[PDB]
Amino acid sequence: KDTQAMKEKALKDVKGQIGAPMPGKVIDIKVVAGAKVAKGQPLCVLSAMKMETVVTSPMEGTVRKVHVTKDMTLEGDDLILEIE
Amino acid sequence: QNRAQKLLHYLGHVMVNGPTTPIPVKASPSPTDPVVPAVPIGPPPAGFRDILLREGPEGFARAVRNHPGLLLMDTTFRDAHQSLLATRVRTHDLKKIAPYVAHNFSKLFSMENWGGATFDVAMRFLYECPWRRLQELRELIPNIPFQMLLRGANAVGYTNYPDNVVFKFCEVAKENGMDVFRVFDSLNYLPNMLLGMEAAGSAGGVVEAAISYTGDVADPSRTKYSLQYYMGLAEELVRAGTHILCIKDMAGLLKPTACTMLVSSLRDRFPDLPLHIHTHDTSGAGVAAMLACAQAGADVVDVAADSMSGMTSQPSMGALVACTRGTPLDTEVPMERVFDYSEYWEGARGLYAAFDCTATMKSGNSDVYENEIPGGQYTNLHFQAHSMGLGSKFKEVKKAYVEANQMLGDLIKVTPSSKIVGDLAQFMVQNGLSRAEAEAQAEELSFPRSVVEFLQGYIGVPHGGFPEPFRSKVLKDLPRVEGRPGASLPPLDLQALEKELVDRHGEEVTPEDVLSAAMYPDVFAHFKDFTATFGPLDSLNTRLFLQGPKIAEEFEVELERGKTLHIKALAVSDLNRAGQRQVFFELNGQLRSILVKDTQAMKE
Amino acid sequence: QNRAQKLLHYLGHVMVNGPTTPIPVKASPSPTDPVVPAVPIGPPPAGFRDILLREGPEGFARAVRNHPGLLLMDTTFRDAHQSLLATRVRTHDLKKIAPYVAHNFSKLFSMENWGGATFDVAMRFLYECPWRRLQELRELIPNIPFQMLLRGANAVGYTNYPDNVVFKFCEVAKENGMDVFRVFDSLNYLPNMLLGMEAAGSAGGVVEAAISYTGDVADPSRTKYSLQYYMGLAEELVRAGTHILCIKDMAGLLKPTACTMLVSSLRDRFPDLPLHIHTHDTSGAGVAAMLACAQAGADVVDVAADSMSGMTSQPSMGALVACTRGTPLDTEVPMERVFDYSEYWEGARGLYAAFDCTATMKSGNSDVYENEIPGGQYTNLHFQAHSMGLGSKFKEVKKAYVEANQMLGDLIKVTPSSKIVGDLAQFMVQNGLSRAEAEAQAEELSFPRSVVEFLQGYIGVPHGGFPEPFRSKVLKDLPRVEGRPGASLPPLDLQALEKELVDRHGEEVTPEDVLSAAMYPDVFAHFKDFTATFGPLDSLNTRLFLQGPKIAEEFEVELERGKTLHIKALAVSDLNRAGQRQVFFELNGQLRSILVKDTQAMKE
Amino acid sequence: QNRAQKLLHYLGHVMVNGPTTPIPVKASPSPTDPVVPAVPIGPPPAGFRDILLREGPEGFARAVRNHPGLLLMDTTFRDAHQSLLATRVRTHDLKKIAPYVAHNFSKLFSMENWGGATFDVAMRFLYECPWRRLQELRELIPNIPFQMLLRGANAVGYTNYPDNVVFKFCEVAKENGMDVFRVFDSLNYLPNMLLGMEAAGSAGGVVEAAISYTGDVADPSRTKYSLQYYMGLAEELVRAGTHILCIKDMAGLLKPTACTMLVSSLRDRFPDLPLHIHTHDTSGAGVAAMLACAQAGADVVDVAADSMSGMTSQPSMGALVACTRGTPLDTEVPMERVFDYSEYWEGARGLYAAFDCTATMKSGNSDVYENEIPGGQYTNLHFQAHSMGLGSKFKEVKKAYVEANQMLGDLIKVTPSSKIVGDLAQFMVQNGLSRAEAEAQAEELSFPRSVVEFLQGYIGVPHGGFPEPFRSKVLKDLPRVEGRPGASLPPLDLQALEKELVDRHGEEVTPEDVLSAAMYPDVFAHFKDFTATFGPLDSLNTRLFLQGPKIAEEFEVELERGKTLHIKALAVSDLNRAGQRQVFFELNGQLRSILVKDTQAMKEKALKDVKGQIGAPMPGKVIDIKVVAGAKVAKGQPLCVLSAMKMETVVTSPMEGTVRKVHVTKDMTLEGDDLILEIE
Ligand SMILES: *C(=O)CCCC[C@@H]1SC[C@@H]2NC(=O)N[C@@H]21
Ligand SMILES: [Mn+2]
Ligand SMILES: [Mn+2]
Ligand SMILES: [Mn+2]
Repeated sequence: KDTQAMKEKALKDVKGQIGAPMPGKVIDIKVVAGAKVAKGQPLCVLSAMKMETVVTSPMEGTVRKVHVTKDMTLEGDDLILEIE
Repeated sequence: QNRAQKLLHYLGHVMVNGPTTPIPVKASPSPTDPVVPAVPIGPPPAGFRDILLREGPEGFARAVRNHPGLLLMDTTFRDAHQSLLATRVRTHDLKKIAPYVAHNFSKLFSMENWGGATFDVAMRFLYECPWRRLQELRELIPNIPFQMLLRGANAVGYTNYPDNVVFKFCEVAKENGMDVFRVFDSLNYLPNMLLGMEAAGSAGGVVEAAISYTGDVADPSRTKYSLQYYMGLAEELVRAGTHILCIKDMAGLLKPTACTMLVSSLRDRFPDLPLHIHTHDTSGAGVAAMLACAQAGADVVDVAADSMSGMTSQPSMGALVACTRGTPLDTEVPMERVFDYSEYWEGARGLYAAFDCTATMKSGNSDVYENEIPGGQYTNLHFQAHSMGLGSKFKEVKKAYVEANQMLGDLIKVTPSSKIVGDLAQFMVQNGLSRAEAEAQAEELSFPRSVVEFLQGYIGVPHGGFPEPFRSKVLKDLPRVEGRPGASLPPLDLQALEKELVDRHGEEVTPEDVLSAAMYPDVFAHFKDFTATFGPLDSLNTRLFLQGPKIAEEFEVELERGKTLHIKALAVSDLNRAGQRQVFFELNGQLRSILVKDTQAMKE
Repeated sequence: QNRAQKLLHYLGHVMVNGPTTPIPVKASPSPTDPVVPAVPIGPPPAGFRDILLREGPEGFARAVRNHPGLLLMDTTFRDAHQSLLATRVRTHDLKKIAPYVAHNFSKLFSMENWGGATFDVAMRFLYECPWRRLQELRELIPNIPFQMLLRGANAVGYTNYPDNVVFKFCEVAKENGMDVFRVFDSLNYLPNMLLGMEAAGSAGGVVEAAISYTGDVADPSRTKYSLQYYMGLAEELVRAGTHILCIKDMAGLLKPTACTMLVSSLRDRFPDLPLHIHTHDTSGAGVAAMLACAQAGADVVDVAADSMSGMTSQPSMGALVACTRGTPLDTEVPMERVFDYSEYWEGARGLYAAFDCTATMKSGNSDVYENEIPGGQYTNLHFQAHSMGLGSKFKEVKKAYVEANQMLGDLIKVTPSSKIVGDLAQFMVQNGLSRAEAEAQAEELSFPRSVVEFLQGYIGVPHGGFPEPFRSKVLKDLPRVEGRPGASLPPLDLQALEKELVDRHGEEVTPEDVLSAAMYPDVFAHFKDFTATFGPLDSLNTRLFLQGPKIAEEFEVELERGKTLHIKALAVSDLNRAGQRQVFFELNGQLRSILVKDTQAMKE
Repeated sequence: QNRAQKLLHYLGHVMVNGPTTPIPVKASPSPTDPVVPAVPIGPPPAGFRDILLREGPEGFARAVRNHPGLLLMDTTFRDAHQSLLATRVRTHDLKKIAPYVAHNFSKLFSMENWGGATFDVAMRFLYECPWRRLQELRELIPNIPFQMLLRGANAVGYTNYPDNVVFKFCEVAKENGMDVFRVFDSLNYLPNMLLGMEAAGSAGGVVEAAISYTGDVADPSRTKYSLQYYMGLAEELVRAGTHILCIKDMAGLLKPTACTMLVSSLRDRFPDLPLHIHTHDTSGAGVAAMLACAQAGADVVDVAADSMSGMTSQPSMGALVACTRGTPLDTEVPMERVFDYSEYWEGARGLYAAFDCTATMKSGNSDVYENEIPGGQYTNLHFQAHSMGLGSKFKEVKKAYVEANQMLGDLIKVTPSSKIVGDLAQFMVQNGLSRAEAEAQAEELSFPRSVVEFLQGYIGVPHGGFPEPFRSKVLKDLPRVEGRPGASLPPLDLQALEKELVDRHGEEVTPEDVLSAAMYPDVFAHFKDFTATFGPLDSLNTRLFLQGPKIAEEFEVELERGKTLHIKALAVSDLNRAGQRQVFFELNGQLRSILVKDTQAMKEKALKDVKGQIGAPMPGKVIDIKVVAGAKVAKGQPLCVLSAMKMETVVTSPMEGTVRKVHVTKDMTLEGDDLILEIE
């Protein structure tokens, strides 16, 4: 673990998690941290090269926490949400 | 003291923060200057302007119809870069080759160098005055006629404005030295075209009514946009009085057999009416299609300099010239002349790497026949998918474009109809919606702005009507536009608007600025606002403009009004208290500095 | 695990030192995987090869003539990438869409997939056996005829070969799946193309004699490569007994009327003969030209997938399929399949960004009519000529490529003729010599090898001979040829090479290798040395082959079916005393590292 | 002001090329400035110089002798920093507390502030005039006597100078404010001392003859340098007519009993004679040894400011003052004053981090008892073994030093003799020669320059003699010096040297200068040439002098009698092709730029066209060498086979005749027009 460079974000990989498929700005705070997410519900909206994207879901259960803010730069896999 | 100051503050602001304008592809302006050929001193040879001003539009028209061999129009100064380089070409780079065109292309039917998106972006992304471009070119080319593209009822833009605005726009355009007005409407809505034609006509200057082309004429099993549709449309326009009739094929959907079928029929019906034809090369058949047009007896065809041609551009100027040597159809245009012209543009295009479509697009694509996306659009939507995405997200968008099209009634797709269908397309892919799913849920989905406005009547009436299964559900009784939008739309106070702009902008308001404000209220505000801070930027070369100078190289500024600034950029300091850097210049042998804020105290 | 140690060794070598082969344009292969369409199981539809196999070349010739409508050769597997991507396309990528081509293109006359520069480049740069490529695509495409480009006596090289080698080359090619041998000679020198013809005849392949085309047949004043010039040559080839006659337009010089002239006066001079017409699109007349050939009753035309066509390549297969619908000439190739094939090739094309000509060349150019530079060569000069000292004012290269033409007796510029003209101009570049300061300053100077060798008659006699006063002083006592190079050339001892190769380049070696080593003595040497060090890389993914793995990024590489290697690159160490870096990998969950040599840092 | 430009050209040269002086430790100065205690506005209290001026040296020595309690001489301004900070302390920093010492330290016997290493170090490294420093300090300290260290015949350099120049040195030194001349000779060699004494004598200053100390006088078994040895030597110097007598313990070798034994006995043979004892603290026995001297009745003791004491410097002032109170020895110096004096120096020291010996030396070392390296040498040799090399290679240097000392016949080691021993030690290690092995080979060894000059007697005759079987077969054919060197050395002109200084360095040349050029011909030359380019820099504060200004930092500077200069460094550009950088300053709010040269970037195959020579036709690898290197050629005959890729060029020649040399052999890539052959 790099403590020295733990002062950040996150890109949370393989297991059932929510990241950015497109590199863009963060616009939305749709779901509450701890709210019911049944069907394929929108959660987040990105904006790139004159574009806008709707962040998918196909996952059942409850949201852990939002990691994104507003007007946030997003890098790669990144940290939008977390479902269990 | 301010003038070179604002100029050094601009050049400084670039060096420290980078281009002030959006840089879509992350590449740098080419380091090698464009080769301008030698040009004879004195007057250019007789053109067609020498016959227009004297004999009048109807005489010009006659001379054109009588000219045995094939005539051409150069689109390099407009439609060409509007498709290949995002309309970014600046007045500076246009002027450098204007003299060469006057002296060597006297034989051109006309020269498209204005209208379409040039007006819009010159002010939005270039901070050049679109009118200044017009007059300065006009002063450098007396002999060849100037053609512009007029979006029928709305002049320049994508939304119908009051009728006086269009009628005055043309008056002024003509007085500033525009000759041929190519007038079209996205829907082929005859009332919207007539509006344009009248505004152009009554302003003096040649009226070229442009029929927008969709479908395939040589395919009889397609009945909506059939030969009998276009004939009849063309009937109505000729009856309404055209100087030159144009077939406008914005998407490159015009095949050879479909050509000679249509051109033969227009020649059938009107033996002595000048036919001007325009295509794009997206399908890879442009040259063949124009040669088929020429042979069926069309008078004029459009081309761009080889090095600014192909793909979503016009067919190669050289190809058209070459293929008619030793033919009754001969262009009589000397090939050396096209070589040197094309080689100028090879250099100029170089300067515009940041906007070059060949970042993503390496060739044309015959699938236009399926998707019907116009050249210009194809480039933008292509870039949007390949650039940020993973390549094959484009297949989905255009197969949703196809659906949006027949969803909205099977439309003719030019500006703004293509924006409308494209806006419906990108809507259906933000939410994984079938044509069948989306129109079964048409009642509530709350579609985008331009779609609801289209379905209301804001751009007029499509041939065939509106899709009434689908459209009523979207609208939930909103105020649908009755007749032609123009008349039922009170006139805009040009007098009032004059004074309105003055109390903040000043006494330095020419009547041209007014029409600019009338067309684009906001981007003209932001244009002057920028010009207020940095001065007129259209005198610099494009490398300097786009990327600023580089440390240690002396360069002279072609600053107008007869005074030359010698500048050598020396050094930028590192950041201070107030998150800025200090830029060091030599200015006419004097040591000078200014402060520019680094946008990094802006980033945390 | 020792076959995998070598793989790791290669992947480290790329990671440390950049790509092994010269990469001209400093760009990366795209991160997007090319889209391959789904294909139905079981056999493909029956193609022309079934008529060939069951009826011999004689029947195939007849069947092609009897097919009323226009037949096509897809050229994407060879010429298209030789022109646009410096012949770099690896087998891996060809093999992928091969099942698709098999199932969806049975209607093709043939597919060009071998010979030309692909032989040299495959071994020299791609470290692949070209014989493998042929056999492996053969197993995947049983129904479409394969087509080669053989340089006559020049074979797949740059100078003339002993008869026994050229003959033997065609035999084993036949036995590896070669169906059609397209035969041409750079100088149109009759005896030389008669050699390659019988050597192709003996093998039992379809013999396609090709007249190389220079000049303008439609131009009366050009009294060197006249309409009658070609007519004379054709009569001889038909009388020599070719199965199919081809016109090879290497530089894209055919204009629509020049086609109409030549193919009609050929059809009307040999009613029974299949006419195969080949062109490049560098001038932008390619489609129109080819459509004129079809109209004048050409049996077959050459095209390339849309995304691999245009500019210096072949004409769009989309366009000829499209422009031919609803016409006697209908190709009957479905448009939806043309889209898919092209779409795959866009994906593939991106993997080759570093070799893509469009980084410097953004369009075709009409000035081929001036510089007569062939498709392939118009790429390999400012994109290339990087090896000899880059490009710097390329205009001057060309304007002396034009002088070089007249300088060597005004020639048919193909391979290896054009190479010799392309070695003389580059020579004049770095030595800064004008044509006037060369014809006289001839004896007191030393030109390249290719020039000296051509002048003494190594690759044949040009039409009208050499330009004597110049020819004399270059050669100065050097021995001249005596007629047909092959005639007076001693046969190469192929059995003594056999035992050499076995004693040297590994033990058990194939007869194909003998023919590689014959064609290219030490390009084969360097190739066998490489694979011995690094193993067989043809199995490897292209992005993987060209730039290596992404650090931390897990991937799969199956060393040809059988086994699955899950690999992940981990880190690269600092430099050790011996100038090496250690490189760490995960191999099937197991930690593995190698010692590689850092080129840059190795100079002690 | 062309001399504002000269200031800037220097400041720019620093911040482009880094610390312009040799910078031994990779460290920068403190971002803090020394605390100067508040001072009274009037004239200072009357000190000893008032007595000296009124009574002469003979009177002054009486006043010293009669003072009941102990008198101190502060060495912070000279010896302290010579040991601790490679003598690097500049006039600027000394001037700052000059007013403070004047007012608060009137009781001091004298105040060592000149001579020894300061003379060349000022010019050689600090680029300032040592006379200017003396002069300026004299206007600042009217009341305390000044003291210098004078190396007898070697005056202020490292060998014997012509008689006349040594006398004239003392005259102009005296004339400048120099009161007390401490006069020693590295070998306690009387003639050289008498010379030094009558140089200072006839110049009018207080003469302090100084016996150099080695061995252990308390140790009966060590006969060579006995209490008798030293006793016989003082008696000579007293006969010669000294004012004060000094014991110079340069290595810190003096322990309590030995002091008690020596000073008490010197008090016996000379009842009322002022005894001035000087030691170094490098064995850790400095304070104690001095208290012993106090008790045995010494009149003056040498100390340094606390923050400049311990280790190889003098003993702590604070300690002697503290351990002396409430006794007849009492210095009567208030502790508050000592604290404050030291606190300034704690801060000043901080500026000299680049030169602080403490970077590798954190303690004294009792092994001085075995090796006997004087204070200054110890630390300026210890550094040499932990800095440019690492660690224990100093051990062997010390082991060789011990051996070298006895090789040269057991010597009193001070400058220059100590330098000699250290030069022979370095030599023996520099090529692995053990003592006995060096002895046998000395016949043809070729030793250092200073060692062979010594054995000729350029520096004189040591007590005992020259270790004989050695001396003879080193020199073998070289002139020796009999007796005193200065005796044969012709009186050096000082007016034909004046003419040259008028020539090389313009008209405005003082006589002070003359003696410097006499002392250090080449150091003075390099000195005067620096102050030509960059002007006088003795006015900058030390952080600015050594390190340059920080970017954006707004700072103040005055140039000797000229008004204030507000300055800001703004930026320093990239490199132009000439290898220069442009440096931008805000001068007086006005923007100014300077071109300066980048040293670090100053240290940054042939073609022949229009001649009979032959250049390569294309850029290519050489696969064949055809013509034998220098042989005949014919009409159009192949010479070289070149190959880039797919392109080859068989190199021909119409030029006939002989061939010169062959340039390239085999392999590596050759450029476009590159070197192949000449033909006659
Ligand atoms: C070398 O690496 C491959 C040869 C590339 C040159 C090609 S071969 C075919 C074209 N004709 C010619 O003379 N040069 C082009
Ligand atoms: Mn258009
Ligand atoms: Mn070809
Ligand atoms: Mn001392």
